[PDB]
Parts: sequence; C-alpha cells; structure tokens
Amino acid sequence: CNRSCEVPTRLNSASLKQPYITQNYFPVGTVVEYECRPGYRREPSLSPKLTCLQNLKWSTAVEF
Amino acid sequence: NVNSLEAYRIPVHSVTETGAQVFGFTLQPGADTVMERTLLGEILNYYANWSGSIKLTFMYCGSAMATGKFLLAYSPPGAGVPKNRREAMLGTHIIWDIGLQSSCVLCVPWISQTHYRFVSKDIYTDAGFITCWYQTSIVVPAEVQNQSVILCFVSACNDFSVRLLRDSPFVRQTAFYQ
Amino acid sequence: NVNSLEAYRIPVHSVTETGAQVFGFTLQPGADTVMERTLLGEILNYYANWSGSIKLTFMYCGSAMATGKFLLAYSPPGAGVPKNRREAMLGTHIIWDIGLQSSCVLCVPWISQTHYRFVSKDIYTDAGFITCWYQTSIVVPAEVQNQSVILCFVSACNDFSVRLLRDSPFVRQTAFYQ
Amino acid sequence: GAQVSTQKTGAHEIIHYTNINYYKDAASNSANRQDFTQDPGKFTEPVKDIMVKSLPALN
Amino acid sequence: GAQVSTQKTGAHEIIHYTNINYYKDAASNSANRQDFTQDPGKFTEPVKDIMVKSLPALN
Amino acid sequence: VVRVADTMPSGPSNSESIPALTAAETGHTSQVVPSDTIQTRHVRNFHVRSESSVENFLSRSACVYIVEYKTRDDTPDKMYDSWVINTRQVAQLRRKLEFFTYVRFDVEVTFVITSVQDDSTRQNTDTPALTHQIMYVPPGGPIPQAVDDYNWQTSTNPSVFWTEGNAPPRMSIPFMSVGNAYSNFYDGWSHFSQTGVYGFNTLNNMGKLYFRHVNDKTISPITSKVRIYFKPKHVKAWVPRPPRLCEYTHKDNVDFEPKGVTTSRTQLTISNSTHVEN
Amino acid sequence: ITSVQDDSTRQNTDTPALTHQIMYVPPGGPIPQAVDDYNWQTSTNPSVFWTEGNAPPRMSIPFMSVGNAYSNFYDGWSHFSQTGVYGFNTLNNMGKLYFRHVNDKTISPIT
Amino acid sequence: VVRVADTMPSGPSNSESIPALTAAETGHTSQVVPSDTIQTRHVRNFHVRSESSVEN
Amino acid sequence: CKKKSCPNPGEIRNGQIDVPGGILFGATISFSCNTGYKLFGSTSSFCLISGSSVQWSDPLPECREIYCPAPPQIDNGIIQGERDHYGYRQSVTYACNKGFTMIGEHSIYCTVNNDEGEWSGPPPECRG
Amino acid sequence: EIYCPAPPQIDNGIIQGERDHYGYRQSVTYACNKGFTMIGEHSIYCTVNNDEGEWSGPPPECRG
Amino acid sequence: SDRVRSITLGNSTITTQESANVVVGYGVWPDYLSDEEATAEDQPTQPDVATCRFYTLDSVSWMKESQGWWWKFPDALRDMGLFGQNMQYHYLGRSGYTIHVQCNASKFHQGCLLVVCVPEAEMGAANINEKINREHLSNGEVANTFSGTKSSNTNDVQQAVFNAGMGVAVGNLTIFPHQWINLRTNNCATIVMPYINSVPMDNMFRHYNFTLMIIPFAKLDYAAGSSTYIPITVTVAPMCAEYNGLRLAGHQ
Amino acid sequence: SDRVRSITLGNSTITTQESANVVVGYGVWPDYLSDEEATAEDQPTQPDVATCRFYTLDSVSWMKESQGWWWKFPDALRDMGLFGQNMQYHYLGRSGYTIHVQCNASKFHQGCLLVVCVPEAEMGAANINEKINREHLSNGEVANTFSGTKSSNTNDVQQAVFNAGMGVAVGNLTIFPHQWINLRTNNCATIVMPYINSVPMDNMFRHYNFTLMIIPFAKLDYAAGSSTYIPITVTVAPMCAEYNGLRLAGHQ
Ligand SMILES: CCCCCCCCCCCCC/C=C/[C@H](O)[C@H](N)CO
Ligand SMILES: CCCCCCCCCCCCC/C=C/[C@H](O)[C@H](N)CO
Repeated sequence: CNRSCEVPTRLNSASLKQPYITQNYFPVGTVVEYECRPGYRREPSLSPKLTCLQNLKWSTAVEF
Repeated sequence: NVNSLEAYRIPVHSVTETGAQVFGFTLQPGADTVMERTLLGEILNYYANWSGSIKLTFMYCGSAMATGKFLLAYSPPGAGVPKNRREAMLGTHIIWDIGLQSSCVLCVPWISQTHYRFVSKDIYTDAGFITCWYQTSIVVPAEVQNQSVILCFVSACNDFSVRLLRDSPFVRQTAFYQ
Repeated sequence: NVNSLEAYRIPVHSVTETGAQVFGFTLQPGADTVMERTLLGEILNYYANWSGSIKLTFMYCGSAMATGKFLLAYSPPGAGVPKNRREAMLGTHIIWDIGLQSSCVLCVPWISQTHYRFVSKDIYTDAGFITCWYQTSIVVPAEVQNQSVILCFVSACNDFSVRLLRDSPFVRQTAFYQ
Repeated sequence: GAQVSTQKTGAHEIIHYTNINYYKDAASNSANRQDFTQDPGKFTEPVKDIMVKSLPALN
Repeated sequence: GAQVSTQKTGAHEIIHYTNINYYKDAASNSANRQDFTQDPGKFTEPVKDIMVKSLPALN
Repeated sequence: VVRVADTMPSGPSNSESIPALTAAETGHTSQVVPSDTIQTRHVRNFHVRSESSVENFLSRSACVYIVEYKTRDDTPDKMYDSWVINTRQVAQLRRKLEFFTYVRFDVEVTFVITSVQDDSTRQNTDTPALTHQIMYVPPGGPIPQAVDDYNWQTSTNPSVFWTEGNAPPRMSIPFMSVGNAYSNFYDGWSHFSQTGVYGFNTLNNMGKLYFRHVNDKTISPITSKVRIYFKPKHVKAWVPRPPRLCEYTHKDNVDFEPKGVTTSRTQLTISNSTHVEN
Repeated sequence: ITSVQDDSTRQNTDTPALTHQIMYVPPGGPIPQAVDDYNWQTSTNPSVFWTEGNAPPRMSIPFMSVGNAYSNFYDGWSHFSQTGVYGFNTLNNMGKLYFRHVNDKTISPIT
Repeated sequence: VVRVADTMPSGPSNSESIPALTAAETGHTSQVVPSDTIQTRHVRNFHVRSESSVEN
Repeated sequence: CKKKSCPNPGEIRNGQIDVPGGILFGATISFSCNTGYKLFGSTSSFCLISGSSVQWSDPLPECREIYCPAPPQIDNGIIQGERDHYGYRQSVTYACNKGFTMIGEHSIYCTVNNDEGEWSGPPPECRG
Repeated sequence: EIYCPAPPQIDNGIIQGERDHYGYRQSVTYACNKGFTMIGEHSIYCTVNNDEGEWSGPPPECRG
Repeated sequence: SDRVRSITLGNSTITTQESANVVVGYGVWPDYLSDEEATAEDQPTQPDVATCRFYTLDSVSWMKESQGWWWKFPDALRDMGLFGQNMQYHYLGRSGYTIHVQCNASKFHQGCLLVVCVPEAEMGAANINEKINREHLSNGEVANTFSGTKSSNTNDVQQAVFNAGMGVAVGNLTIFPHQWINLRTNNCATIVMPYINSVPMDNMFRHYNFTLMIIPFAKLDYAAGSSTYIPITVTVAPMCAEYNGLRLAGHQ
Repeated sequence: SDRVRSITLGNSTITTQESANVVVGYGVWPDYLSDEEATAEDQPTQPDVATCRFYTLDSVSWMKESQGWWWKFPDALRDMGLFGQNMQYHYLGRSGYTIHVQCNASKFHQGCLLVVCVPEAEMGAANINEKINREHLSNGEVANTFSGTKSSNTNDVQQAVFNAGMGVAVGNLTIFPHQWINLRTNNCATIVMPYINSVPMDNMFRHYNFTLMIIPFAKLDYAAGSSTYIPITVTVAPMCAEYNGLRLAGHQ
C-alpha cells in the first residue's frame, strides 16, 4: 500500500499501450508510454513518455 | 536532421544539369516549421499581428576555389509555388555570384493589401514563397571537395512591427516545478 | 563567564614565547555570539541589512608600569582564518603601543562587493575576521601584577546605515503578562 | 499638483488625460507604458571601424 | 489648500505627490515619515573642553 | 534628503598626528573616519538614514491585546468585556517603546473583530449580521455592569459601532497625558512618605475600554474576539536607554529572572573548522 | 481567494463570512508553527486581512534586492571553494508568505 | 510618438555600389533598406513599435 | 537545546564534497568525482544519530581512474610512443611505414561516454 | 638532522608539552607546581655550537 | 587593406593578415570602475600591464566529426602569471577581456566556426536532478567538449550541440557578441567584452562571468592529401583589471 | 607631546606613545626611479598599496645573556604576501623601506638596544677559507643569532658580537642609520632607508641590500618578580616599490 499516482493524463490523440492501460498502482519513478491513436501519426521531436514525480503527479504531457 | 547540427546545413554541390533548384519554404515566420523556433519567430509568437519587411542572409561556407551563381527568389501569393527556374525568375529575385564577399542579402519587401498579417495561419493573409535555385553550377578544381554548405540567416528590417499580446503556443506545463 | 563581569575582561599577561595571539572573533554584529547583545547589535537586530564601517576601541586596564605592543588585525573573507601572526599581518592591521594614551582604535572599513550585507547569516555576505595578537610581550617590574585585562568597545562610524524593519529574534512571549 | 498627458490614439484621423499621484512612495505609481524610444545599435552593428553598407567592407 | 512634496525615490538614476488635510484636528494627520535630520553630538562627544581628535587630548 | 557622509582620499603619513591613540576614559566616543588609518579612495556615498528614524521605527501598526466575550452565556459577566489601557502586556511593542525613557505621540487605533459559532446541539441557525459596540471610559467615569445596562448609552463617552463584514474600525487619539510626555519608567512611589506602589503604575491612569454585542441574546452562543491594535505616530522621544536583556514577567513592574550577558562559546580564540575531512 | 465547502455529514450550516490573513516574513524572521501561534501578531511584519466578498487584495512592493538588479541566471557557487549549490538558488533570498483563516475552528471543513 | 521608419522611392541602378554583397562573418547584421534592391515607391508609414516595449 | 554537529567530512581525493546546509543534525552532504574519475560507493551521507552523539551515515567513497582500453593496431603502421595506460583526453598518434600512405586523421583520443572509456573514432589505415 | 639531548628535569616542576625530539631553535617552557616560585627565565632553547646540540642555559628552579 | 590588424597589450602583440573586422563588445569599451558607482572603500589595486596582456590557452584539435569546445574565463586564467596570483590574494576583482581566437587552413579547405561569448551560461546537468562537479563545468585552461548525442555521464553537464548545454536553439546564440571563422576568409575573432555583472565588483572564483564557445556549424572538410591536423588557438587578455580586499592566499 | 607618532601605510597603521624621534634615513626620502637615471626599457609595475604596507616578522626573545640578532631584508620579505609574489615573477625590482622596531618593558627594567641598518653587510665565515651556506646568512623571516665567543660551526658565519660578523669594532656601527631602544625612554625605531645600490634596479634574490641588527650594549636586567619574558617585534614596510622584467615564477 505505497504512495500511488492517479490515472495518467488522457490525451485526445494518444492512448496507453498494453501493459499499462489496465493496471493501477503507479509508484514513483514509473515511466509509462503512449501510442498514436487511430488515426494519427507520430511527431518525431517529442518522446511519448510520462514519469510520475515525488508529489504523486505526472510530468507534463501535451500532444505526441 | 532536427536532432543534430545538420538542420542548419543546406547542401550544395555540382549538378550534372543546370536550370535546377536548391531549396524553398513558405514565408511564415512563426507558422512555417522552418523559421518557427527562430529568434524572430519566438519574439513573434507572443504576438498575433506582424508587418514589415524581412531580410535573409546566405553565408556560403565552402572552399575559396569554388564558385557559382544562385537564384534567390520570392514569389507573392495568388498563383502556386513555381516549378521551374523560369517561373521563379518572374518574382522578386536576385542572382548571387559567390566571391570574396561570401554572403548576400535577399530583402523580402512588404507586398500586402492589409497593413497587418497574422502570425498564425489563415488563408486571408498568405504571404508567398522563398525558393533558391541552382542557376548555373558549383565549379571546383581538382582535389577540392565538391559538396559544400550554405547557412541561412533571418532578421527584420527597420519597419517591422508586432501588435497583439498573446501567450506563446510553445510553453506547456502539467504540474508545478518543484 | 557569561554569568559574571568576566565576559567583558580579556586576559593578557607575559608570555614565554612571542609570535603569539590574544583573541579573535567573526565580524558579524548581530549574528556572531560575541557582539550579539550589544547596543549596536540590538539596534541592528530589528533590521535585516547593514552597511558602513565599524570601530573597535581597546582600553588597556593594567598597571602604569606595564608596557607592550599588540597586533590588531582585520582579515577580509575569501581565505580562511589566519593561523600565524605572519598571516594576520597581511590584512588590515595596526600595531598598538601601550603608553600614556591607554586606548587605541581599530577601524574596520567597508570592503564589500554589494552595498549591503545581511544582519543574519548567509554565505553570500561574509564579512571577515577580527584577531588580536601578542606581538611582543607584557613587561612589568618586580612586585607588579603580571596578569592584566583589556576591555573592548564597539560602535559605528558616520556612514553606517540599516534598512529592513523586522522583528527581533530575541523577544519571546508565551502568555500575556498580568 | 496634476499632470496632463496625451492619450494613445490612432493615426491619419492629441486627446488629453489627467494624473494625480496619491501615495508618498514612487513604487506606488502607475506603470510607464508610453515610452516608445529605442536604439538597436549596440546589438546590431556591434563592431569597431564602422562600415558604410555601400562599400564591400573588406579588402 | 493642497501641498505638493517629493516622493521617496532611488539615487543615481523628484517625483511629486499632493496632500490635502480633511479634518479639523492635527492629531488626525498622516505621520511625518520624511524627516531625515540628526545630530549625534549630545550622546557622542558629550564632554567639556572639546577635543581635536589629532592631538593626544591628554597631558 | 540628508545622505550619509562620504569617504575622502588619503595617502601615506609619518607625523605626530595620532588619531588612533585616544582616551576612552573621558566618556568620549572617538570619531575616526576610515580615511585616517588606511589609504582610501574617493567614495561618493548615496545612502540615506531614512528607515532608522524614530518615526520610521515606531510608526507601524503594532498591537496591544486580545479580548473575548460571548453573546449567550448563563453567567452575565462573560457577555461583555473590558480592558484597562496599558501598553505592557505584549513584549514586542513594550520593548520597542522602552528603548526610550520619555515619549510623546498620537495613537492610531484599529480593531480586528472575529466571531466564532460556539458548540451546541442546535447549531444550524440563520443568524443576521452581528453588531459590536466599543465604548471608551475616561479615567474616573461610570462603569457598566451588564450588557443591558443603561450606562452604555454613550451620551458623552466616545463609542464606536461596527457591523460584521465592513472595513475594520480605526480612530485617532491625541496626546492624552497630564505631564509633558509619557513615562516609560518611573523611579518613585505613589505616597509622599515613600510607601504605596512603586514604579510606573502610578502614572498609567488612561481609563478603560468596554466591549459588547449590540444585538439581543441569540438562540445559539457565538464568541467574539476583538484585537486592539495600537500604532503610534507623530513621535518624539527623550533620554535613550539600553535594550532590555531579560524577559518580562508582569505588566506592572520591571521584575526579572537574572539572564546572562550573551550566548556562550567554547574558547576565546578562533580557528578554522575541525569538522569532517577534506 | 476562493473557498469550497468540503464533504462531511453535517454539511448544512449557517457560516458567517470567512476572514483571511496573508502575512509576509522577510528573510531571516520568525516563522509560525500553528494557526493559534502568537507569531501571527504582525507587529513589524506586513500582513493583509481580507473578508469574503470584497475586491481582491492588491499591494505594491519596491525593488527589494541587495544587488543592483535581479538575476535570472547565476553561473557560480555558494561557497568560495567552488562547492555547495550551483546556479540561481544562491540569490533568491526573498522570505516567504504565510496564509491562514482569521476565524476560529468551524464546525464543518472548508478548504 | 516614435513612428517606424518610412520607405523612400528609388530607380534603376548600374554602379559599383553593392548593398546586397555583405560580410556576415564580421558579427554584423546588414541594414538593407528595401529601397536598395528593388524599385520602391514613397510609403509614409504610420506604425508605432508601442506594444513591443519591455514594459508593454 | 540546540543541534549537535557531525564531524567535519574533510576531503575526497580526486572528488568533491558539497555541503549545502551545514553539518548539523539532519544535514545532507553529496559526493562527486572529477573528470576521468569514477565514483565507487556512496553518493550521499546523512548526519544521523549514533549512540549518544551524531555521526555520518555512510563512509567516505573512492574515486578510481577511468581508462580507455588498449589502442587498436593498424595494418602496416606503428604508434609513436605507445604508453601503457591511457586516461581521459589522451591521444595516440599513428605513424606509417615506408611505402605506405596514410588515410584519414593521424590521431584518435580517449573519451568517456556512459562512464566508460572509449576511443573517439576508428583508427586510420595505410595502403601504399 | 642535529638534535639537542633530552631536556633536564627541574626539581618541583614539569615541562609544558614535552616533545620527543628537539631540533634547532626549539625551546622547552618550564611550568612550576602549586606552592613553588619560579626563579629566572622560564624557557631555554636549543643551540648548535661546534656542530653539536646544546641547550642555551641552565634550567630554572622552584623553591617555594 | 583593412584585412590586417595589430593588437598591442603590455609586452605582447598579435598581428593578423586575414582579419575581416575585429569584433569588439556590446558597443561599450572596458574602463575602470568609477567612484560614483563604487561600493568597496579601500584603494583599488590597478596592478600594471603585468595583468593586462595576452595569455595563450591550450590548443584543441578540429577533426571532421568534432562538435564544440567551451571555457569559463575568470576561471580559465587562474594560473596565467601574476593575473592569477592577484586572483589568489584579493577578494573582489574586475576586468574586461580581449578574446582573440586564431585558426588557419589552406584555400582547398572548407568549414565554418562560430565563436560566441555568452554571459552567465548556466549549464544543465546530464542526469536531471543531480549535482554537477566543478571539473565538468570549468577545467581551467583545458576545454570541455560538447557531443552530438545526449550525454549521461554522472555528475556531468548535458552536452548536446543542438542545445548548447543551456537548453536553447543553437542557431539563436548569435544574440551575444560573436564572430565566425569561415576558413574561406577569416581569422579576426576579437570580442572585447566589458565588465558585465549586476554588482560593481565580484569574486573571481565563486562566480563565472561568461563562457566562450567555438561550435562548427559547417564542419571541417578537405580532400585527401591536404593537412589533416588543424589546430585552433585561443588567446585572451584582461583589460582595465583591478583588485580589492587583500588577504591571505585563496582557494586552489 | 612629541612622544606620540602614527604611521599609516596601505591598510596598516602603527601607533606609538613612547617614541623619541622617528628615525628616518640618510636624509633622503624614497621615491620612484626617474626616467633620466633609468636603464630598463619596458613599463615598470608600480603595483599598489598591495606591497607598500607593513609586514610583521617573527619575534625574538631577549634574555639576560642574549647577544644579537640579524636579518637580510630583500630576502626576509620573500613570503610576505603579494610583495614576495612580485619578487617571484619579476627579474628587476626596487624599493625603499620603513623599518619600525618595537620592544617594551616596565619602569623597573633596564637595558639598551642598538638597531642599525647596514648596507652591504658582507658576513665573514667561521672557518676562514670555506664556503658559507645561504641558510646561515639569511634564514627568511627567522633571525640568525650572534654569540659572545668565536664560533666554529662548519659552513657558518663568524658570529662574535664584538666584531659584528663583518670584522670591525661594534662601537663603530653608529655610522649607519640607527637608533637605540633604551628601555628607560624609547620605542621609535624607524629607519626609512631609501634605495641604496650602485645600479638603478637590482635582483631581489641574487643581491641582499642591507642588514638589520639589534645588539644589546647594556644588557637586559631586572629584579626578581618582574616579567622575565620580553619579546622584540620587528615590522617592516616597502616604500615606492616597482618591478620590471616579468617572466615565469622564480627561485624558491
Ligand atoms: C472608542 C475608541 C477609543 C479608543 C481608546 C483607546 C486608547 C485611548 C488611550 C490612549 C492610549 C495611550 C497610548 C499609550 C501611552 C503610553 O505610551 C504608555 N504609558 C507607555 O509609556
Ligand atoms: C503581505 C503582502 C506582501 C507580499 C509579498 C510578496 C512578494 C514579496 C517578494 C518580492 C517579489 C520579487 C519579485 C521576483 C524577483 C525576481 O524577479 C526573481 N528573482 C527572478 O529573477
């Protein structure tokens, strides 16, 4: 029963991959990864990853 | 080439056929991807209107034995992008001879119907196209590297003006930084 | 010696080896424990910035047959505390000869990079060190007491200034006084 | 002890406003949003041996 | 019956404010926070036979 | 604008002029300019001794006191309150005023009134806005003894009414003293035979404040607390005095526990630090 | 300043107007440790009181710095030996703000 | 009120005056007025660099 | 009461000690080794409680020296003054034999990438 | 390195910080016990005469 | 011709025959601190020409795949004669600088360099929330080197050329006083920086004033048979230096 | 009274209350080298007040049977702050000196000192036809000590007080600038030596300019109960110092 984050930030052009979309309990330092939703394509100048910080809030995720 | 110093290096070499081309982009200093994150474009993204002329400077960073001429051209909108060198020499061009002064200036004037254009994209304030053409060739002697590099600069003139304070579309924050 | 009049008595006597020392403290009139509860330090604890020079006066309260010389020295910060007499004579010192005028004045000037220092402790506005050195010795005749006492004074010059009104860290109240 | 200035207005087609300072400190005053001067000669043209712009400026 | 003074401002780089007294009693007025004079000659140097500071001032 | 004094340039010296050798035995502070012992440069100094003046040191809205009273109590004595006016029950403004021996000033007085609903069973009410009365009684006048006393009718005594939600009450008060200045310290007795009460308590004599709710008795208890904020202004002060070392014990005398001079040290000399390692 | 009634069982109240205190502590001063601390008595520290429903609080503050200008960037260390903390964190030194409700403890939580 | 600079009229040119050929190697931004490369007309320009000042 | 002081940490050879908040009870010091040197052990200590006084929580770490591996031999060519160990910023100059022509840069130098010794480029070659 | 010999012990008195070896220009300071009075100089120092270590004078004495 | 320039300081002189225009500062020339903006009270030490002279740093080798080098200049001149000695005995100091960067090749060579002086170039760490050692920021007279890819050495600076260590676009560094050494036509890299700070004097060790960076935008490129070893030499002078607050010897 | 004197140099100040007359030089005051008697061609370094200030040497203990002490003064100030640092970086240097010797006792004490500055005091060897080590001539800030009897230490100076090391009558040393510290009435030992040499500038290490000697003619004598430890402290200042011929760091 450690500290956990919320559900990661719902983006309107990306969805989670499939180890991360089902499971809860995100500890600190956890990286999650997003994939392009259908039908979208990747922007190569941005890395689609989110780290959860010490204050139990994710990093800024805008539009991948 | 975004993740390197190769984004700033424009290729130029000797071509087996003239009448050619070098590059081209769309004159949108803050909407176009080319000059988006530039100094002028990042001052210009805190605004919503702009006006005035724009300079372009081309430093030829090749050998001192190499020589050649280019066609630096601006095309006001209304037609499409030019597809030949003879369609691009109907615009606002200058022919650049490479020599002891290794850089030239293409001055893009203010040809508009309104006093202002939008720094974002609308179809009502389209601004034209900037293309550069192999005019003749790159001519080098023996034991000199053919493939050289042009560097392009951009700045504003003494009649440039910005009008509507907005927030920049590039700042993004999710949580407080601590 | 805090709970007595011995806090104000600085010991001095005859020493079997010169090149020595007498005392030293850190120039912080309101952060250092030595001149904390002084008149200048208690005016100075209702503030948060200070500036200007500081005087120090040394009354030799010994016999009239006793004589000797001292090295009164100030060391601006950046190096450590000096550990010799020859490291402390590189600073801002004066040699004090005891005679018919029984007191001398060490004037600590304003050697800073900012116009102000903090009356509390930060590392950015360190102010230096004040040390006093047996230079030669105390020389007395027969049937005269060797061990005598120096008294040290402190005040401010005519360019001293304080800036930020705060509450003093020395007032403490738990309930109303009735 | 009032002071009268001009209002920011359009061109091609001198209206005045009045101002009184009420507080004793100068940090209290309203911001100076009417200074339009500039001098871009220390950032552009930041060289020695000032050029002519018609000469080649080399050799 | 207004009076115009100077505002407290910085040095090395004369702004005025205006003041009107509204009440009939002088205890009602705003505090006088602009008197910067001093004379520390009654606490320091509080002696007779005023010294010179270059002489020994004894014998 | 009276700037601080400047530093003048100087050079080498070899003469019979001795500014460092002084006599501190003559009650006299030496006035050694820093250009007399070291060689200095020309410093044009632009600092102002502005915020260290006695007005700029004392004219802040300090306090004096907290006052509690209820609007529904079974005992009729906790329904209103009172306070004999001194400035010596809070140590900060007391120490600041006791930097000087005599003072003379006008007072700007502000009240900060806050009400809390007390605990009861019937705690869900619909209460209209509470209204407060602060009546001042000059020294010798008649005192109220209840909240429905007819001595609150303030025909000559100055009283202030306040409604919940507005700006706080503030009024100015002139130099209300019978001597030429106020006394922070009085070394004497009340009776001519050197008996009676000793100290500054003979000279207080300011009258007292009285506090109540103007409303009638509510159906649920609400406790109100008003904080009297004193703020001096138009200040003159005479014969200065050392800052107090020890802690205050009472409001009517200067009695103390003997405290040492300062914080201690471990040795009489300084050196470099002997902690952990390089 | 905006207040929201938190979730509890006894959520139907009759609450009077909340009053707030914002106290500024200059660098080095004493810090409060509770809401009923006597360090909130603001005799020298500047503090601002506000009642629910009025215009928002606004005050002006002069150039409160010890250098000739503020520093957005500092390329150096805190200690002279080039150790310690690196960057602009050596030069912040502004003091801190403290926030409480002037009222006593209510019968229902309000954040 | 400090307006922006105006555009002056020009004509044909055939001379040894070369404003386009510069040296960007000397840390120097060229100050080519648009009346130096193309033939322009008289534009009396009434724009103010007002809302781009550091205060604004 | 007042806080107790932990002992003075002193020095790490070929490394730093960063002491941002003094060495009182509840402090934190950090450790970092220089260029060409690698940290082995602890990166931080706390001024914890130990018995009846205060001590540091971790012992003092060590800065070993990082080496690039042995430089690659080229075909038909030797190394001018080949050293036994090659540390950071140090280079090997390749010569070339009689009857053979160099191609490319003469010298490569030693770099640290991902805390690991590595030569900067490929060695040259002599054809003839 | 030239050394003076071991410094002579005085009757009714000790040496303040007695070192194991005494080189050139180095001195011993003699203290004195409670109830005894020093006579003469407190300290003697080490000299070289004819390339030989030697103390400079006689040690003091405490009578009481 | 204006391609030739002589620069004389102390007992040292630099002559160049392929200068283009000697680049010099923000428009301001270095000068001693006036006594109307001064803070410290004792007499400054304007030492002599004994500090106001040229010092040569180490040479870095420009290869075909080199990325960029940097220095920290109050700290890089810390063992350079009496200048560095004054740094070790005074608390406060102050100087402008004449930086002259030299580099030469032949006419069959090609490649272009950017030489920028950046005030307050606060570098960012390779791993994010972690300390940086001083040896990775400033290594004395020895240059630290940028990379192409992101770096992850522990207690080290994030060294990508396309972010310049600080976190900006590297084509935007022409806002600072700079030049280019185009091997076609240049060697004239002066930048005569004035004293730039927010205080009238400052400590030489605790503060870094600015950062010299030499970044090749058009990389070095030559045909087979030309000289493959091309060094780059950086020479630096203090100007109008003065010192204040003399005490014991400082922090090495 | 004329018994009081203040002496101010740099950031250092000496006050004396039992001076008699501050003794000062051959009548000549120290001054910088003129350009009509100069030989070297480059610009001199007149450094600042950073060298022209007082430095305190070690203390020597005056016992009942002490004989005399000596120093060599361009060499004794070789680790004394920036002065010594300039000695290590320049080839030629030049300065006058303000020597102030202090010593105090009580009125029940008696004894008399001679304080002489002797130019070119070339010492003689203890064994005759044999070399002298440099550590026996000048030991830095640490005094060498005369004897009463003749000395025969190897590679050492002949140290008898009645010949003063040089081979003359010691009562004839009052031909040089001197004073006496009679403990009855004195402390005022100034000697403001000018620059004295046969060349306009000279090397600080290869040449010794003069020699301070403190010789008690009437020995220290006191009754039982007075303070037995009487130190003698020597403080020395350079005046109008300048330096020439800057090169790498010199001979330690
Ligand atoms: C209805 C509102 C009236 C408010 C009345 C409250 C204050 C009236 C009493 C005058 C205050 C005197 C201020 C303090 C006096 C002296 O400073 C003290 N004795 C300290 O010496
Ligand atoms: C009771 C109300 C008082 C309110 C106090 C809040 C602000 C007081 C602190 C001063 C604000 C300084 C503004 C920021 C400073 C600089 O710009 C930053 N260091 C950026 O460099």
